[PDB]
Amino acid sequence: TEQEWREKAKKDLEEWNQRQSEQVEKNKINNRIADKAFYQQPDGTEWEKVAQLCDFNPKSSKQCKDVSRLRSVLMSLKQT
Amino acid sequence: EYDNAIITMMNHPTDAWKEGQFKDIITKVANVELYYRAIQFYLEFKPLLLNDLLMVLSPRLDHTRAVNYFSKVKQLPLVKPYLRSVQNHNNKSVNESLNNLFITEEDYQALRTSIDAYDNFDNISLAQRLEKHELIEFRRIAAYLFKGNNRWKQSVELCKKDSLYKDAMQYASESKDTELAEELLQWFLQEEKRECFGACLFTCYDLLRPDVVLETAWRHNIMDFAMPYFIQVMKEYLTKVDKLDASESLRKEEEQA
Repeated sequence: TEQEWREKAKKDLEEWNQRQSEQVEKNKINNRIADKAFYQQPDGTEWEKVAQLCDFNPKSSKQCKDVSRLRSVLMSLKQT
Repeated sequence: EYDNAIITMMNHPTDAWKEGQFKDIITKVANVELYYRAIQFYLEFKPLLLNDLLMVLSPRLDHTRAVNYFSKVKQLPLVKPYLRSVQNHNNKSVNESLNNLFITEEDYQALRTSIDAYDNFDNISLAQRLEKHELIEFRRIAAYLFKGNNRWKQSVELCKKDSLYKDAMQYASESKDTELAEELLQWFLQEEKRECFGACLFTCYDLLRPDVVLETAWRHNIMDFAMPYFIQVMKEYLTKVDKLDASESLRKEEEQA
């Protein structure tokens, strides 16, 4: 029965499309709340802000010019 | 009987057809379009039983027309396992198909890893899609492929557009090149995101000359996140003059001999 087989092919296609749309909606609302997180942010209290708004990254990638003082400012001034 | 087998399988869609029986005689079939007819007739009746033929039709396959017809039937998400099988080839068609799978998929992480492993495509259109793909991460990868395309100053410029929340700095880091960060960072100072401008300048500190820094510090009469950078200036300069005095001592002492 070619007709019923085509019907079942369309059925499988629709059953696949509905789960596709469902998963698109799911990841979409996931990205919505993730963007709300991307929208929940600003742009001692001065140190609280140098941490909050744009916090630097004290990594081991300081190979540029041997900048050490970042070691101190993190505890002397910045984020202190 | 092999030709007879494919006939008696395909000849009677009404009463005499069978999905599985075809997986054996394929070994001696010269042409490849016969397997295309097989998979097409399967899609016509039993699209769920394709995966088998996909597993078996792996070595001898003209994947070009395969993925073409899969796009025609638009069972690309159904032929997806075959796509996982053949994507290791880094071919234009398979790469673009997976990229569309990611676009409609709204996926970026696996999309990231894929466009890292495979590259047989352009950056322009991909940037177009990702920049408008609803996620700071999507447009972030749109920008990433700019250096992926080896054209900077537009990516970090896009960070300047929207991703300002330390992400502007996030790509100021990778910008890694001079004669931009001066004016970009000054414009950055125009708005009072300077709060962390010590980092905003350090993220590309390699080739900064502090003289303009002192100038602009004077221009706004601004010292915060510069007083630290001032300590930087003098301490690097401290070390510099120190090693200089050292080397000089060495030279003048060795001059005697």
